[PDB]
Amino acid sequence: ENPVYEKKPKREVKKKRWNRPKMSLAQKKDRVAQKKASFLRAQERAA
RNA sequence: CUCGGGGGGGCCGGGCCACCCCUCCCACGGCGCGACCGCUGGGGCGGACUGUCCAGUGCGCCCCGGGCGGGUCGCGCCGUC
Repeated sequence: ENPVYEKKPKREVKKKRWNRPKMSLAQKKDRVAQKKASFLRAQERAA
């Protein structure tokens, strides 16, 4: 009788982000620097 | 002027270049200033994350400021047989 499809009406939604974005080169570079400082810092404490 | 023959100066008008002042535009090059794009320390807020010391790194919006680069445009000045 009526096979047509009435598309569900789109609604504007609050812009929300549900997953992390890629870490930047600077952040990835700093993290290595922080990790290296932490490793030696621990080694000095042990001694 | 020289022996009718021979050698010369010419005839008055216009505009142009050299002389002296300014003066319009264009092109090229240089110096100085401004507007817009436009390469890239701070401050405020929001957030996401990182580090086996509380410290640190991006991202978003906005407000600055520096180094000082170029591109477009607008000027002022200087140079050009």
